[PDB]
Amino acid sequence: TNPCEKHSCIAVIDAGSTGSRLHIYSYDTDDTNTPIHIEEIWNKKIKPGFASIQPNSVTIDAYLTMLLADAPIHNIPVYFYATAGMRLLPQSQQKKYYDELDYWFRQQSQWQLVEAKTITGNDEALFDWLAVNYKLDTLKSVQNKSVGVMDMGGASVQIVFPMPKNAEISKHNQVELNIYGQNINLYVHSFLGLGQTEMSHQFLNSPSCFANDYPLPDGESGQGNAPSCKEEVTSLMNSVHKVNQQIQPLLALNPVNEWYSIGGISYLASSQLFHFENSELTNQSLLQQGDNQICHQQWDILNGQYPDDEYLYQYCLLSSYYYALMVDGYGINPNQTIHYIPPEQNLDWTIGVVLHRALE
Amino acid sequence: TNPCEKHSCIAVIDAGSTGSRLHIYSYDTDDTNTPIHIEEIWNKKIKPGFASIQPNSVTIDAYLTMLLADAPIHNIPVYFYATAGMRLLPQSQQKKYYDELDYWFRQQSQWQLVEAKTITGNDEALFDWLAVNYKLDTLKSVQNKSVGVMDMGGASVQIVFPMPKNAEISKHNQVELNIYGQNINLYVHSFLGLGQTEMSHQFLNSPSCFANDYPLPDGESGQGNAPSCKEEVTSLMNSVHKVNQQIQPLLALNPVNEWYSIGGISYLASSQLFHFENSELTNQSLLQQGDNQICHQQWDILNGQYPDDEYLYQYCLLSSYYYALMVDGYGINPNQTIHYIPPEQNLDWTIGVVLHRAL
Ligand SMILES: O=c1ccn([C@@H]2O[C@H](COP(=O)(O)OP(=O)(O)NP(=O)(O)O)[C@@H](O)[C@H]2O)c(=O)[nH]1
Ligand SMILES: O=c1ccn([C@@H]2O[C@H](COP(=O)(O)OP(=O)(O)NP(=O)(O)O)[C@@H](O)[C@H]2O)c(=O)[nH]1
Ligand SMILES: [Cl-]
Ligand SMILES: [Cl-]
Ligand SMILES: [Cl-]
Ligand SMILES: [Mg+2]
Ligand SMILES: [Mg+2]
Repeated sequence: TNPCEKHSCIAVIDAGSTGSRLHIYSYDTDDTNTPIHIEEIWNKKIKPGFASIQPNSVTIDAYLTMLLADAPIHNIPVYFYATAGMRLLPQSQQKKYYDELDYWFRQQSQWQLVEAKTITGNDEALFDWLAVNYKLDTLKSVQNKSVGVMDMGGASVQIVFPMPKNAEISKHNQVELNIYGQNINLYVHSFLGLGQTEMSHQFLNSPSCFANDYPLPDGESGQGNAPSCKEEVTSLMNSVHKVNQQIQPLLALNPVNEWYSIGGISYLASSQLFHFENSELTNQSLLQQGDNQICHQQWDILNGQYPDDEYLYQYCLLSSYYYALMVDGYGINPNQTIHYIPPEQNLDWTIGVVLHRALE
Repeated sequence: TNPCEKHSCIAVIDAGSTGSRLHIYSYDTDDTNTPIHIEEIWNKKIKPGFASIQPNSVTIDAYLTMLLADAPIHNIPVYFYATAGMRLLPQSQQKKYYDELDYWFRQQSQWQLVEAKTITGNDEALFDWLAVNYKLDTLKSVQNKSVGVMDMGGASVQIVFPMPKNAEISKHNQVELNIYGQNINLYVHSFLGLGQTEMSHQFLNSPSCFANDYPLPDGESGQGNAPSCKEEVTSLMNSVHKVNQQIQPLLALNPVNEWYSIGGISYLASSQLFHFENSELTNQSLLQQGDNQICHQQWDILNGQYPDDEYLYQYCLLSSYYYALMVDGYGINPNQTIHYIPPEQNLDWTIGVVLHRAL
């Protein structure tokens, strides 16, 4: 069956720093003119990130072909929204990618490209919050409790939580959201360069951040120690990006009742090396487990034991970095529960585009 | 017509983080078979960096074909040496690139691949110093003054200068070489992640680092202020990387009389926006000129005044960064002369390979 003959469908592509994800969503619309019954009918994920590849015709064609060709329905509107991988590039370079992408869509007749563009980290943060709250079913009715969302990406990280309008804070970090007939005010922030790829490029020669005897590029050996690695990463969070000074005073005044994390942290928390129950973690436990299971283990043995985890070599660093970000940066308690969403649910920010077509 | 019929020839590829450069050099050798009379007989530069492309046989074949095919001579030894762009990747990912590259070279019968590898930052630094001193004609005789070299690349930066052999400092950052009958002892260091591209990814939403009204990725506006941007970059140099604690004590004990800078800084210093005499800058003058002529300008207007410069938008950040690195990191006096080499001279570290493989 094609659901799109009886329900509205659109395609939304998350063109993220590490890869692109096509989603086709079916949905209906209610009397407030808001989508309801949003269902993902198709997903395809490819690597590497769109902004990583040579912006020539042959390369872009192979990539877009790989992403789209085998989709079960093509005669629908397409939203191509890139995030921090593209925001790392000069605007003149991004234009080369979008001109090639526009050309590609012009050479076929089925997909109807509505928009292709780089969205800001603040737009991405809004979509992050909408996507999680749609899955929680907390959008249709006014909530008594405060839901905070973090998106732990490769090139940027987002934090977003309810906060009344504040005249002392940049208009860019505040959004007023009207959805299902309710008004929601949110604080949004994205930290470009603090996603896990970009952050890691500052610590590749830090022995404390790699498993024992991991070969660092400078010829020294890993000698993992999560608390020590964490203190190194905290200097990038706070001395450089001032995460603490920006975020902590706001969260102190606008406490969050429930935290949800999406993005790459869900793959780490779900890996064989870790144990968490109920799809939730705490920072204390994530740092301890990373320390015990990776930082203080022998690299060759670990590499041979988990030959499928192409991210394994960074697990000591990532466990340390997530703690630095959430605890030292955002000021979240080490023993505070953080919910994460199984990666197999495909929950990125793209549901937020279905719900909310404007950009700020 | 045929420069390799009467001279030895070698190809050296700098597979750098932002692009690859094929050099073919002709040379003679002296009584010890050390190269002399090194002349660049071919240069070709392509983008992007090898370590950024998809590591499959079709992509790699196109990239190597673009880099190599039109070279005027092919039946010579080739070194393919990658630097910090490849160092950013774990060995498992690098292996995919070198296995494909090894296959591509086995498939043809003109080029004579000697080595394709990621060189260490310390070897890169050693080649940086040899290349510059070869061109200054300072290697033939024992210098009564210290020449220091900085290579300001895209993913790492190197610093290298004379330091007598000692038991105070780790053997890891000390190199000894014998060339043209003299013994030379150097301190070498490379800082991965502090090259310009990697550093810049931490400051793209910093208004102080861009011209007024430049559109930052987050939607805010540039509001350039080089001293402010410089203090931001300094926090990365010293609070995170501890450049100052690693380098300053050693330069205090081993002062450098003349500094030479290579890598991407030469393009910045050579641009139309800056006025330096005698192909030398000072850090204070670089910061002041970037502050006045880019940071404090209205971006749309400045971009229209200099419309053929795709790199201009980053000059407020880069002038701030270089001051942060050299002055706040290395401890160089802000008024000390730093020589730069005109970019048309194609002076990267590759002449160091020609020299060192014969030692
Ligand atoms: O199978 C996987 C796939 C990804 N990962 C991790 O997820 C990270 C990518 O997280 P993500 O997909 O949320 O980031 P992204 O590509 O959307 N990046 P951004 O949102 O554009 O910044 C990787 O860097 C790696 O750490 C795994 O551990 N295992
Ligand atoms: O024509 C050019 C080419 C490059 N550039 C600048 O030089 C920078 C690259 O400097 P480089 O060649 O020394 O770096 P690299 O590729 O060798 N990097 P690494 O040495 O591998 O770390 C670019 O990022 C760009 O800012 C120009 O300004 N003009
Ligand atoms: Cl290194
Ligand atoms: Cl590519
Ligand atoms: Cl942003
Ligand atoms: Mg993402
Ligand atoms: Mg270089």
